[PDB]
Amino acid sequence: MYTFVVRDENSSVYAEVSRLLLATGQWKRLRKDNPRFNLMLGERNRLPFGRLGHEPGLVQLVNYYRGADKLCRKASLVKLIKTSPELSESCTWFPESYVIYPTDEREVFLAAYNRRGNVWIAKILISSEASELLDFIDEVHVIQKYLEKPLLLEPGHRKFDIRSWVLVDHLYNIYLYREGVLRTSSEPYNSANFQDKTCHLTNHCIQKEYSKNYGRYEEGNEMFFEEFNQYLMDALNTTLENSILLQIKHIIRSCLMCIEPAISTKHLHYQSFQLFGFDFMVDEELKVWLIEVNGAPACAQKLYAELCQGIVDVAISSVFPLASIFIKLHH
Amino acid sequence: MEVIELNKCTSGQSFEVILKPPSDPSLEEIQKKLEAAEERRKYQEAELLKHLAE
Amino acid sequence: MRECISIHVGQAGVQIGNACWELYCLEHGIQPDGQMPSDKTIGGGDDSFNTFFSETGAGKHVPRAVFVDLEPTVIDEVRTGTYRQLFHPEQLITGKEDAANNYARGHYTIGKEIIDLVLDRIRKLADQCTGLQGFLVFHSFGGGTGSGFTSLLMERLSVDYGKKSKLEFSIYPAPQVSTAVVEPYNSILTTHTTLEHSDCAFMVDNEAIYDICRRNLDIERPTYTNLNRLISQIVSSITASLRFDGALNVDLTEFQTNLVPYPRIHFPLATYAPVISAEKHEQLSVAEITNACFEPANQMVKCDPRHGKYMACCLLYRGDVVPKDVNAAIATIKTKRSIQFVDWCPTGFKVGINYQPPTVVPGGDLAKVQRAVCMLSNTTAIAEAWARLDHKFDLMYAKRAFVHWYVGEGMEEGEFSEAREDMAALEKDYEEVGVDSVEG
Amino acid sequence: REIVHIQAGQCGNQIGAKFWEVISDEHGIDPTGSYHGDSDLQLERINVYYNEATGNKYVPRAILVDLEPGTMDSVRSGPFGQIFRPDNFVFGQSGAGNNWAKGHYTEGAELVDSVLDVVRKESESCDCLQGFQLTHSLGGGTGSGMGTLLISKIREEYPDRIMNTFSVMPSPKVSDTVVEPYNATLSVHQLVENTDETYCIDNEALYDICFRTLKLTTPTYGDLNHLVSATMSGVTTCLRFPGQLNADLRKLAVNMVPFPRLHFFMPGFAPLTSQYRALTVPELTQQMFDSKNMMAACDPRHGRYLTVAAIFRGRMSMKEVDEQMLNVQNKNSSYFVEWIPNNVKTAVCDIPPRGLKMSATFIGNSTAIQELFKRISEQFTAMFRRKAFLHWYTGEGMDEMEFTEAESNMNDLVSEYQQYQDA
Ligand SMILES: Nc1nc2c(ncn2[C@@H]2O[C@H](COP(=O)(O)OP(=O)(O)OP(=O)(O)O)[C@@H](O)[C@H]2O)c(=O)[nH]1
Ligand SMILES: Nc1ncnc2c1ncn2[C@@H]1O[C@H](COP(=O)(O)OP(=O)(O)CP(=O)(O)O)[C@@H](O)[C@H]1O
Ligand SMILES: Nc1cc(C(F)(F)F)c(-c2cc(N3CCCC3)nc(N3CCOCC3)n2)cn1
Ligand SMILES: Nc1nc2c(ncn2[C@@H]2O[C@H](COP(=O)(O)OP(=O)(O)O)[C@@H](O)[C@H]2O)c(=O)[nH]1
Ligand SMILES: [Ca+2]
Ligand SMILES: [Ca+2]
Ligand SMILES: [Ca+2]
Ligand SMILES: [Ca+2]
Ligand SMILES: [Mg+2]
Ligand SMILES: [Mg+2]
Ligand SMILES: [Mg+2]
Repeated sequence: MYTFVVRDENSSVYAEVSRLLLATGQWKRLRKDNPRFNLMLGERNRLPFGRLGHEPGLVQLVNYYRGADKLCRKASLVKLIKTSPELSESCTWFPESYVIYPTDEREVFLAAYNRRGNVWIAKILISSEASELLDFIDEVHVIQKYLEKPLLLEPGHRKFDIRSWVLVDHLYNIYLYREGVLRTSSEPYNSANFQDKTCHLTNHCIQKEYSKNYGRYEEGNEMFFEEFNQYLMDALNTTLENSILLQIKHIIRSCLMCIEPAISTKHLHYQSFQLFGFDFMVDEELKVWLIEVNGAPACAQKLYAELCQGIVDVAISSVFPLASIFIKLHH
Repeated sequence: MEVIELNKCTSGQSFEVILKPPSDPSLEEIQKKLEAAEERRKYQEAELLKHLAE
Repeated sequence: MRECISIHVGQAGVQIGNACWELYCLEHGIQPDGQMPSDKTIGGGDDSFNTFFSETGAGKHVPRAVFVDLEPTVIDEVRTGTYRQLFHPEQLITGKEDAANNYARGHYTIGKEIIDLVLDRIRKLADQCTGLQGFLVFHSFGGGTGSGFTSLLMERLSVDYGKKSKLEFSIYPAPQVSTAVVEPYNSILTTHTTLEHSDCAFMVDNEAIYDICRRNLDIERPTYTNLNRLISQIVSSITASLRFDGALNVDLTEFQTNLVPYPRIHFPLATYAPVISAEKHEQLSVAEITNACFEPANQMVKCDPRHGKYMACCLLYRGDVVPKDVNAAIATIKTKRSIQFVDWCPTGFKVGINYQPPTVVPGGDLAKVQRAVCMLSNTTAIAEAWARLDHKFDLMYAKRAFVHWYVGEGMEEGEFSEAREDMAALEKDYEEVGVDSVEG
Repeated sequence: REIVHIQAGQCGNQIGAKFWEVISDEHGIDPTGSYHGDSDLQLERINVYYNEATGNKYVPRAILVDLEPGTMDSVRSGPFGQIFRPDNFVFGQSGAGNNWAKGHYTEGAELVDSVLDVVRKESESCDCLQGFQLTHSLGGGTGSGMGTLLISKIREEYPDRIMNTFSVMPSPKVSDTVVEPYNATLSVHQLVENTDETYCIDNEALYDICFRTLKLTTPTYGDLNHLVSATMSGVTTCLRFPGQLNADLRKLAVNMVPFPRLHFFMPGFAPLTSQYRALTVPELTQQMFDSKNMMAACDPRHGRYLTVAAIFRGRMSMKEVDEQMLNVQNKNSSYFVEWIPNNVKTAVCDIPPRGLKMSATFIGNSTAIQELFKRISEQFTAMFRRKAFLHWYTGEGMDEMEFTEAESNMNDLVSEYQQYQDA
């Protein structure tokens, strides 16, 4: 039959993928170090891509793109955007950012700073004074313009971020999962003091720990597309597709097409797919900003089943067939 | 992109393209190691013949 | 004119040597009986082909070559084959029984008993050289003779010819092409012992050769003849510069000068195109074959150069190629491919063009093409093949599996771990040269 | 190059004779030693097992040994009986009475020098002796006791030559005397120390194959021996026929034996059928890994493979072979040790054995073989705890302590297999 190995016991997503594979009767889980596998669900760090694709007779597929880290590390993304001509130092959907060592951009940062609303975020410390930000780093970091004018949900005057799940298969087809999540802040937005992190950081952990009336407006501080689109209709006379999702699809395509020559496994002796988590901000003019790309993302609890099944159909069974919830981003 | 050191003959040619500038054991020692391995073989054979003699 | 002596060790070395010298004779118009009608100097000369062939009074052109094997059946094929008349009997050296896939047997036990005869026969070739450059050494990593006797011979050659260059053509083991189970052991033992004695070594992974034969030549079950005729094309394009008029890689020293900035990191990656089935074809352009040099599927070792760094890069063209086309191809590829050099090296290419197109063996599997290219690039990516080999070593050695066969031939267990620590150091050298730090 | 074949005692000589019948037919040698084949492939490596006599006759490099003349009289009258060198029959008159001590210490000791004289004469005219193969049973007296005495003396005289045995293990299901577990326990310790490879042929497995698979209601020793000679022909194909392999005995042992004492192999053969039907490659591959085709009565699913050789014979798709070998390895993924990479060798030889378009010989170095030694050990202990039948051996000068040590040695071997089965 088909064989696979599990090398990331901490992956919520691939625990479910592996759980699904076994329940087809046509996949078998081997010990972690058995080289004779079809599918490797690999470790996050130091994955031995150099040992893949040398087993005679075995087609071998791994759930990570070697080289995708360039997009999934904070400093790397900044360097990639400024130095890739298809993205360029000009690109409009990425906040002005700088790589600062405690190749270093400490001097060009202060230049643009003096040219100035002058609030930045290093990464966490949000401050309006440069001196505070640089002393924090010495205690590799990126300093990024902080979006002082976010889109605030009502009621609550509350900041949020959008997570989009993207699956890139072995043919470099780019599949955007139909379902995204808004991860919302519970405490209202306060431009006067960035000292209080709870309403400036929409991290699900930070809301669960620091915010009273967490879960007040939506369950687990998570809002899904059906509700959000309905909100944008009622409050802004627009839709999620028109005001936001067109920009999100553009940004995903630009990022992944930019690195395709460096990471594509077409004509390689092994094949890759990978699931990505893209995080976006939306400002008050309904402009969408990329914040970061996650190379090993988790999923929202109510979306695990659908998306993990989708991974099996689109990424695994397309290579190893047995005996659409995605939007295909053309390119 | 510059071509330097262009040499031509009737058999072919050669040149360089620059796109960007930048920014022993003695004979005695070997024979010792080989003789040592021989002696270790001889020792192991002698142990075998001693075992067989028993 | 400066001479080169070829040494072929073990079955893989001998059978590849046969394929090369056959091709050499075809490239130079030397018939199997050693006669070269086009050579107007009878009994002598200092032409470019005389670096590989001496001459007798009867006008016979004799390979400057010695064949060494610890059992006679492979070299017996040489003595009775098409090119039997080419070689003197003194050049073909056989023992009685082989190294049984056992490095320790090739190096210590049997090697000690035949090493002085081999050297004497090499000395006789050397005495016929007005200005010997050094040696080309062909062998497998995995065979007991190819691994164990080669490393002993390389040590003695450093003693007896201290100022001479030594280049290797080494067959790296792949289970698709009949291997012994102990070939990882033999590969590490011979690399450890030979490393300080080799100036430049061209690894050829039987996996890549096999797959090129399956995919490009459409040969379902490639034979040793299939593999070896393909290997000999790559060898021949690497050695063409020694055997023909030219200005790039004209002596063995230049290989090191051009491809090896750091001594231990002396394993360039070779990539060859085009390989076309003779049973077919549209002629590929300079741009197309140069682009093919950055396809993993045309490399002699499967690895991903996009995820390493270059230290040097030589493009060796054969056939209808003019410099202007090469620059137009390189300009294109540089804007499309991930070609990153290390910071202390010029981002550039040394280019050699030889106007004669590849010669192919009549009746072989390779079609005649109008232009071909062999790229030699010293990339850290080739360390992937060390990592794979070292991992297989580690699995077996943790249980000391098969070690008793090596200890039984007089090798100490400590030679295993010494060899493996050296390989670990080698992997660390590539890592320092080639990787930017990743953020936690 | 040359191999010297020895066959000792009743079982050893009856299986030996069939081996020479089978491989003489394969090399085109008739019963007069005259070559009448039609392919140079038959003669390319004929010298491994045959000498060339002056009259263009080929004579097996074979020494026939027994402590009574009966079986060797039967060989000489047999089908190919005239091919053997008459000088190479070495026999006494006493017999060994199914008694290892008679074979090893008393009767056998009187004859062994004469056998070594013949071995020496054969070795002396070998251009480059590979080593020795011995066929014998472990349950009798001559093959078991004299055979292991012979192996020990040969090792003393030729310490650097390979020694292989094809050894028939006794089973109470196919038994001549009750002392067989004594004789086999004494012999096994000899083999642990003094062979490089031992093909373990279990008479229980042979009987069960004849009865259950070949549908032979009343198997005979001849029916058992047809299986063994077919298997022996298959394991030696890589020595006898020009492949691309370039294998000799030392290479075989290096590649199959990762630890010096664990050199006891389960052989197998396919097809065994109760026939003109075409056997496909999937069927061949599936059969040769089926426990029911194995000739050591051990379940491989109870242990793990250290090393495996799979030798296919006949004209078949190499591509089909590899696909099936990969498939069968998936089905048995848990039964191969993961710390010997690429520990399954596939070999193909184009010459089919007589009467089959294709076939497959299996050679497994499996830790499940420990079941065979446990079986013998239990039967040994059931008698030895009451000292039953021991007088037959103490009457030949043996002491009870030598039985204690042999039993301890076998239990050690079992523990060794169990150590690697759990690695
Ligand atoms: N490409 C190629 N590989 C070969 C050839 N012959 C053997 N090999 C490979 O070489 C390795 C085996 O080593 P050999 O060269 O045959 O062995 P050897 O040097 O003669 O040493 P021993 O026979 O063990 O004494 C395996 O990895 C084979 O796949 C050949 O003609 N061409
Ligand atoms: N330029 C910017 N302007 C405004 N808010 C920002 C920002 N950069 C980051 N944030 C806020 O900080 C939070 C966490 O940012 P970021 O995603 O960089 O850290 P992180 O990687 O630890 C969380 P995750 O991995 O789940 O995306 C985001 O939810 C966002 O609200
Ligand atoms: N009777 C036989 C026959 C063979 C043979 F036919 F050669 F394959 C073998 C065997 C096993 C093996 N293994 C490697 C992985 C573990 C088993 N490697 C080899 N060879 C033959 C000579 O080339 C080297 C490998 N040979 C053993 N016993
Ligand atoms: N397979 C097989 N087993 C035999 C044959 N003859 C005897 N045996 C077995 O061998 C053992 C008896 O040993 P035997 O060779 O007859 O005694 P020996 O002459 O003293 O060596 C018992 O296990 C018998 O079942 C035979 O021809 N074939
Ligand atoms: Ca001349
Ligand atoms: Ca030197
Ligand atoms: Ca007497
Ligand atoms: Ca005597
Ligand atoms: Mg993150
Ligand atoms: Mg050999
Ligand atoms: Mg009997």
